[PDB]
Amino acid sequence: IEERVKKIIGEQLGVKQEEVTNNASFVEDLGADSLDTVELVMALEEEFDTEIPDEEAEKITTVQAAIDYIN
Amino acid sequence: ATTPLDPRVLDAMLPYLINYWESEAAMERARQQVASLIGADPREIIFTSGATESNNIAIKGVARFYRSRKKHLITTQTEHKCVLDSCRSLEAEGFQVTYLPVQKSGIIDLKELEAAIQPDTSLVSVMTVNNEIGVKQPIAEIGRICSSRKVYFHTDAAQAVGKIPLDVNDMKIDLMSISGHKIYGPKGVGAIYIRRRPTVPTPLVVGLGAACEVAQQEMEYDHKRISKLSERLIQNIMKSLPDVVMNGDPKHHYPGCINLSFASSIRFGIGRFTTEEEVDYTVEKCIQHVK
Amino acid sequence: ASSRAQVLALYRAMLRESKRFSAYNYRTYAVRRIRDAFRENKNVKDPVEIQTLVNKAKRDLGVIRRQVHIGQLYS
Ligand SMILES: *P(=O)(O)OCC(C)(C)[C@@H](O)C(=O)NCCC(=O)NCCSC(=O)CCCCCCCCCCC
Ligand SMILES: *Cc1c(COP(=O)(O)O)cnc(C)c1O
Repeated sequence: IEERVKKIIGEQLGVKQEEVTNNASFVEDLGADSLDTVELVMALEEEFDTEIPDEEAEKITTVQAAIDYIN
Repeated sequence: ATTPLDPRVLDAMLPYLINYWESEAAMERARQQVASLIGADPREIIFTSGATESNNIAIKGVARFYRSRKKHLITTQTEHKCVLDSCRSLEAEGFQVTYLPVQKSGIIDLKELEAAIQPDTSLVSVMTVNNEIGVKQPIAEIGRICSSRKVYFHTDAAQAVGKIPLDVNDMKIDLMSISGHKIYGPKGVGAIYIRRRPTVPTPLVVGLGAACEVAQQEMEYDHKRISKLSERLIQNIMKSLPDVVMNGDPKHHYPGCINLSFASSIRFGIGRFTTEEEVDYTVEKCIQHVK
Repeated sequence: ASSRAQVLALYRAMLRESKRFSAYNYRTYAVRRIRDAFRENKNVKDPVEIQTLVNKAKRDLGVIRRQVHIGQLYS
């Protein structure tokens, strides 16, 4: 895909591509904790080399928030 | 058989590498670090150039000090090359030295040991750990024998410090050799532990002390880590070739040293900073060796 | 004390800094060591304990920063 974000989050939280939806919350749908969070938001720039700041990242709890922030 | 320098220990020595009092305090800190790792007093720790110097002080030290009463020393046939060179020198000086063989298990026979003790033995020197195949020697039991027999007990722990727990009084150690760059510290530094009755550049001694503290803090984590990677190595070779065997008594292996045999034998080393990629490489580069 | 977002920013900081180690083994050991350490001590419930482990964390972050910066001095 072009917005192939479900591969990075699937690879970080150990979930198959079927469970990663678009309205999936990382904490209560992909079953994560606040360390998996910083690991995943840190792994997104491994694909895109961005710099999502400390202040404007706490509300990216959904996967579609990730694809929308990248886009 | 050296190890890479741990960035934490380098961080410790760097203040002392850039300017040349504070020396006494830094050295006292370092020697209580060593002592705390091995369970000794700080007064019982003396810094050296490395385990070679420590071994020569211990072995030639006791040997020459008691020459007028005792002439026999006991070691093992597989000690470090410089221990054996020193003992050859002592033999040329007039000492008689028993070189004990280690069994197929890699452990010395305690009955052979105490049978070897004579009325004129001053010193027993036994490696803490079999570096070749990966077993621990029964240090505590040997210290018991030597204590009953009134013998000085020295052990070479260069390859053992930081990998397995050590306590000088439990094992009845009289002398112990320690090497700095065998535990991710710097080359050129060592320690000898000498039990008490009741010169060396300070950046290197604070390096040794830092390495010792890091080891004492990292022993369990590194233990089960090196263990995990060892199981990956052994089980991965065993899956691609079921003929290979792991030598040494399995009840006495320690993490970091694996000796496998084919049908000759080859030895692997796993330590702190070893990655899963390296284990996954040398498992196949060795499997490619299809003799 | 030291809240929760404090230790989260801390953990983020040690991951970020440890990723800048020039040597491979030092960086994988650093991030694996940090991950395992925080995850193991995640559900600690003693404050006098917690502030001790974040004190140690700060010290270690100090050394990590110093030696990645030194490593970048030679490139
Ligand atoms: P999440 O569930 O929201 O996470 C928040 C948590 C649960 C973590 C938080 O609320 C909490 O309860 N914490 C309890 C205690 C705690 O988190 N302590 C943190 C300190 S852990 C520590 O000591 C890390 C040590 C790292 C050492 C690495 C060494 C690197 C070596 C470098 C040289 C190569
Ligand atoms: C490396 C080693 C030594 C020598 O230690 P140095 O500090 O290099 O002198 C002595 N004994 C054993 C078992 C060793 O592995």
